[PDB]
Amino acid sequence: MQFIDVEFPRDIAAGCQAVLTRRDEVVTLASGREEVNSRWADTRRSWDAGLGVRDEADLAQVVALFEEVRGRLYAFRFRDWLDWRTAATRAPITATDQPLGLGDGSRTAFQVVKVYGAVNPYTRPLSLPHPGTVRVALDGVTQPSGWTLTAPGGVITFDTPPALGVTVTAGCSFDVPVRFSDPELAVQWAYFREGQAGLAQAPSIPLIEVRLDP
Amino acid sequence: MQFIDVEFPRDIAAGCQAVLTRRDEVVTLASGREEVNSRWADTRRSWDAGLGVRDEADLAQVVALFEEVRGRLYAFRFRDWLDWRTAATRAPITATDQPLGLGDGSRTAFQVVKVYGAVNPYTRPLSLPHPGTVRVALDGVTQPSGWTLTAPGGVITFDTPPALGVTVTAGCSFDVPVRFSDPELAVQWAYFREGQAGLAQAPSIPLIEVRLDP
Amino acid sequence: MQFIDVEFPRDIAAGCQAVLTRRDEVVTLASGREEVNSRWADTRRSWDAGLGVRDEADLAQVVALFEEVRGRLYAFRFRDWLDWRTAATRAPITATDQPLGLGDGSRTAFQVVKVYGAVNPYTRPLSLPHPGTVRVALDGVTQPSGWTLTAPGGVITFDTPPALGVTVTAGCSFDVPVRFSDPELAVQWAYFREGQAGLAQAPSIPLIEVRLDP
Amino acid sequence: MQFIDVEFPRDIAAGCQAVLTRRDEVVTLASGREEVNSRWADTRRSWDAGLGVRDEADLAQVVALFEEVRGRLYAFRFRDWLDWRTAATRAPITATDQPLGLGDGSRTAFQVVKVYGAVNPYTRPLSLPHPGTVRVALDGVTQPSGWTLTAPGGVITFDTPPALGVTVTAGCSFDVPVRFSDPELAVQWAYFREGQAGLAQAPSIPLIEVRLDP
Amino acid sequence: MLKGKDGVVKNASTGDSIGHLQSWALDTQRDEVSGWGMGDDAERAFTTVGRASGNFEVYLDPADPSDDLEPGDLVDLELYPGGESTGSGYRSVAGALILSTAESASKDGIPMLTVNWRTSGALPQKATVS
Amino acid sequence: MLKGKDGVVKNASTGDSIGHLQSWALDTQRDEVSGWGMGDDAERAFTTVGRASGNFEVYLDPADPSDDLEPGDLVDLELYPGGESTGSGYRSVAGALILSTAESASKDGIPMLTVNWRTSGALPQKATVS
Amino acid sequence: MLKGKDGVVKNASTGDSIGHLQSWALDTQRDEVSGWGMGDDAERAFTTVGRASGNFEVYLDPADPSDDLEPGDLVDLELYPGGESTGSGYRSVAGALILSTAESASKDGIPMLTVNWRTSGALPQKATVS
Amino acid sequence: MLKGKDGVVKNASTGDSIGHLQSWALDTQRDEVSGWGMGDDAERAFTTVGRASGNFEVYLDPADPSDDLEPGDLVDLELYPGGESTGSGYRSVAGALILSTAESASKDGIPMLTVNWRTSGALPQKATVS
Amino acid sequence: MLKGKDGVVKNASTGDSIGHLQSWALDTQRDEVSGWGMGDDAERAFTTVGRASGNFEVYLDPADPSDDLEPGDLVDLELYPGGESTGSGYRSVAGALILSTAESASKDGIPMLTVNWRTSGALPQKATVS
Repeated sequence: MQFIDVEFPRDIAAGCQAVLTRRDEVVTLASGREEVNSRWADTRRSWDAGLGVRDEADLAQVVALFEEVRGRLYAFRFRDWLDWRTAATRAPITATDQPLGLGDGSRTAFQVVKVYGAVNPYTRPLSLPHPGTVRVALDGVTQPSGWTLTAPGGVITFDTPPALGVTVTAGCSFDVPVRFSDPELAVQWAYFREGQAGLAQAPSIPLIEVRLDP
Repeated sequence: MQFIDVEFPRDIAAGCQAVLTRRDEVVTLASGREEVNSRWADTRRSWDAGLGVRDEADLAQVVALFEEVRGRLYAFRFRDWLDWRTAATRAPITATDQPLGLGDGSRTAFQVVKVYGAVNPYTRPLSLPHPGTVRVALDGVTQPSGWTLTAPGGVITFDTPPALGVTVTAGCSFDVPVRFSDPELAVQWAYFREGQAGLAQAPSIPLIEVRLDP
Repeated sequence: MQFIDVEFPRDIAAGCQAVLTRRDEVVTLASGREEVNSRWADTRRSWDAGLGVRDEADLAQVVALFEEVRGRLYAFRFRDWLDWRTAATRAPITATDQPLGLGDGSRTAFQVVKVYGAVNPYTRPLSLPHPGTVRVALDGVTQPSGWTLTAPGGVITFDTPPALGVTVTAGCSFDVPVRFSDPELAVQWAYFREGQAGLAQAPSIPLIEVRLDP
Repeated sequence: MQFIDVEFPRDIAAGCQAVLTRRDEVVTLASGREEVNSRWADTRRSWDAGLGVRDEADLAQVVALFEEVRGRLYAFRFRDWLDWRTAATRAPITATDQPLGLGDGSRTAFQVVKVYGAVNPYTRPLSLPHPGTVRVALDGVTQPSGWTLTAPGGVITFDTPPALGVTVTAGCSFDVPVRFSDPELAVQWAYFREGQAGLAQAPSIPLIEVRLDP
Repeated sequence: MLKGKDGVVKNASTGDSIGHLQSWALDTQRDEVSGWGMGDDAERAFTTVGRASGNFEVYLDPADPSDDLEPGDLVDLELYPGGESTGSGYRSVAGALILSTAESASKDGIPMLTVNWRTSGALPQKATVS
Repeated sequence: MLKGKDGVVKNASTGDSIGHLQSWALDTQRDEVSGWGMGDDAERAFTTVGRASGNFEVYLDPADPSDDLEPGDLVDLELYPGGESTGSGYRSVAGALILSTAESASKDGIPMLTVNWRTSGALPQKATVS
Repeated sequence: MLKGKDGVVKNASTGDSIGHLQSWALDTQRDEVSGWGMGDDAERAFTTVGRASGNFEVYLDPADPSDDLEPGDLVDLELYPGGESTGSGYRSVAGALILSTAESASKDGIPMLTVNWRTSGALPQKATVS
Repeated sequence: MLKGKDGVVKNASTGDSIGHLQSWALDTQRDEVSGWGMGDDAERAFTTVGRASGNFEVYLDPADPSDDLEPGDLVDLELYPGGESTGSGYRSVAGALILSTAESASKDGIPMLTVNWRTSGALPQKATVS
Repeated sequence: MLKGKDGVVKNASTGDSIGHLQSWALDTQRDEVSGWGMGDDAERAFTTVGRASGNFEVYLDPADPSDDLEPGDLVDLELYPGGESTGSGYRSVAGALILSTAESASKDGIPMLTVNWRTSGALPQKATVS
């Protein structure tokens, strides 16, 4: 659907944990017999947040932000450090770093796709390319204008479809969609005022990377 | 079956702990007479892994391997140091160290087997023998060639069957098929960015050496 | 039955735990009313082993040994330090130390019996007398040849039955029969190679002294 | 009923827990709807004792005392430090400190009542006024003789009822009735003799302040 | 810097100095909590509670205000590091609780009284006596 | 090597020296994580957080900027190890938070102020005075 | 037994000695595990992983390679206990992370730089420079 | 009583002295289990496992057998407390495992090698050199 | 007070003094438990188990009774602080368990035997030898 794009602050994200959620196993009889069930479209990522708040005012800001969606209305924009770099944490992401695909002369639209693994890679389309990190490249030359990027879509549309034999390569930061796992939020704030405290971390704020249904 | 050949990196294999499970028991009355009933598939090895990742980028490579398997399509190869040496970890592994069996003049094929014991050794067939560590020795002399190892099979086939009363001695490294117990993958990555990190070890990943049902 | 006699190494036994298992309770109403149910032939001993392995090679040896029985086939021979000495840990066991019984002129066979307690002693026949610690004594003199010891039986048979009035006294080390309580074995070995570790203790290897039904 | 008055030693009382027990909540739908159920006559207190025993001989005395009631026969007299003072721990209790009520010219009897709270105070009648701390006061003057105090009753009866307009004020120490919550008592005494120990804190002695039905 | 000879601990409540005094100590501590997001170069620190303690060393005497003072006494203190002279900074301590008193000496040694106080629910005020 | 007698520890915020000063301490500590490997000989080190703690020793005076600097004060420090003399490397501490001050002296001893500061999520900059 | 004056810590990466060093420290440690089956006279001991750390003391200077060095810097080190002379044993350290730098001095004291390093994922090689 | 200057700490396995030794330490430690019951006035102690640890100090030299020795080396030691003179009590340490080596010296200081060893489950034998 | 030169540790079991002894130590400790009701001014204390330990320092010698003694030996001891002279208080230790022996020396230092014992299941009796 249209969804909602609401940024999750990177500093709060610094505190946030990372776990990998994968499905499709359900094997057969445990006599050494194995059958691969396919759930389909899996590889979501699990996270717990609020640990990056640092101080009470910031904690208030995230809490207000959670209230803004009133319980994860539609989508929520989450900055993922791991997916942000197509290349490496110490290596700059480039258009060439991630291969979108090859134009066939009719392929106007390419979704940004993250290929993970090599022999049998799983490709993840990215709902929101982080703005300004999106660079399009063609085998002949890095591609500039004429590519229409649908930021909500994650699809880049060449006005003139690339002819057969030119590789489309695009690398961008990943603003992943997230839906909070639990409505309940644990508030660790440390009383301020005369106490003048405030809390660096707020526990129990689980979120799940959500593969939004289009 | 042929399965999927994906090697578990030895470096990632560094540090894992294992448990041995036997399926033969089913005892009788409290008279002190106990009957052992065996349903087979005994002595499977359960492994908790992900140790020794060192950094998040390296961890990402393991994660990519998990993505490549996609919920363990078919089977996944794991390298076990303990079984890699036919003899002892310090000791050299030689063709002489493991004796495959004796030819009858028609025994072209010999399975690579690890005999666990003396009086009644439990034999572990080796599905995958690591290539190049395979040394075959006929009773008369070491055999340079003519033994056709089927890497998926674990069977070495002499073009000319060894004659009656001829010992065959073969020693090789052990590669074992493993199927992950849990679809979900736990991740210890240690946040980088300003507080640069990269966890030394990921949390235990349950992967089970599985004796595949024939 | 015939059973199997397979030695358990003393060093591994050094790590092994000792607990006492006794039955025959099942009392009546808890108004202070007590009734003694008799399970019969009890007093087994509980043990947990593997803590005496010391190093990886030795750990492999016990594991292979467990595989040899393929899940406690029949009996297993366990060295028990506590029962080894008819006398004391600091005092040498002697034929005189344990009293087998008195020959009646027809009593050719005497099972080695360990009498525990005094006024109402429970006597435990020993399935396997440790070889070479078996000494036969008669009231007149220590008895040498002519006694046929059935090592599996634990019975010593005088070819000429001792006449009435001579006490048969025999003290020997106890190679007690054991059956592993659990098929599952925990393997703790500590990675070797560059790490060069190896583990002194392996947990979770329970065994139960088994009073074999003959 | 008549009940039993058996003193609980103050030293044992020194080592005693205090928890406020209150009832009458049972609210309705969790739509933010609240209904106040009324259990009636609540505000009991919960205590755990034995931490004040100090030594084996004293511990024996409390145990004997528990045996005396043979399981909380009727009432048990408990010294409550918190309610002992009608004023403050650091301020002396006075007749004026606690207001019994106002005589109407027919009000011969006044139960000692502890008013807790102000706008909507709950008043607790006291079964046993500690002897000698009971002082009666009238608005004109502190009242001496002619008031008949029923020690079990907690009621003070003026022979000539106080006329309208004189405030009856009485403050006394509170010997609260107690009934042990659990018949079982844990004994921590520390063996004496050669050890010569003894224990200051017997654990798990549970008592509940009891508002006896009269 | 002053002299320290001028510095005198006077029990404010008594209105007189505690006695012949070997030394005076005052420490004011404000603890802080430092917190950082995992991706943080440095940890932000915020102060939480300020509490103070002090110890004064005296020579034990039967006729000493310090001897009269006992452990468990919440007593106001008037340290006068600059002394009672005009324009001298002095520390006024309110309700300092005397944690303990140590009376110890060797045959050679003169009896020594060591008294330590921690102000309770208060922080010493560095007033100036002029 | 510098002299240090000429060295001035002065407030970056007030702009003036704390007082007569015996000593200055600045330590920058970066915590690290060991990359332990089983079956591997050595562990790699990754540095996660850097924080700065320091203590400057002053002589306690009623008329002292150091006296003015109470524990719990977040103040920037312009520390000149080589002093204000030009070309001396100097540490521009930012937002140091004073943790504790100890005012302790014997009768013989001159009153002393020990002031300890820890950073508030900022790192001192080792600039060179022009 | 070297003189030790000859010993010089040189930052391998800079290619020059760190500075006017006061002292150099190198320690190599291999951890071990000892286990005995109960009832064993002695516990068998096997060495596990080996890691090393070292500390070098320098005089703090604006123009110092050591000053340029920062905490959290993975820096190659070339200690030269025998010096650069022919047939002199020297310790080559690769990628030694600098755990912390301490800059502290008293007015009397010259500014002192204390730098501590722990080699990361490596064991120092006792090579001979000839 | 023996002199100890003449004492030779020599490697049993190599057969030669480690170097210019400064000191030798050998300690045999036997742990004990002490048990008492509340009805019993005293605790009975029974010695259990025994292990040996020691450190020998040497002057660090490039051409040193001690330099050749490394942490994680299992080497036997023919330690002679009274030296090689016959009849001196001598400890035939067996399979001592070197735990760590220290190589720290100031510019003034002579490089020193501190070698610490712990046993591998073996007990040194106090034989007399003959 | 005696002299201490007179004090000699003699092994009761061997009937002879251990050797040239630098020092002798005996400590007797009776542990206590203190418990108070929550409303208690002070905590009542009752003594429990009594155990003793001692250490004797000797010069290591091949011909020494102390050298013959080993860790883990339950050996009776006869400390004679007053000596064997008439009316001299002495401590008779029964079944003291040797815990450890330290044999250590520097090249300058004479080899030293340090032996520590803890009596097992017994408390030394302060008998008088006359």
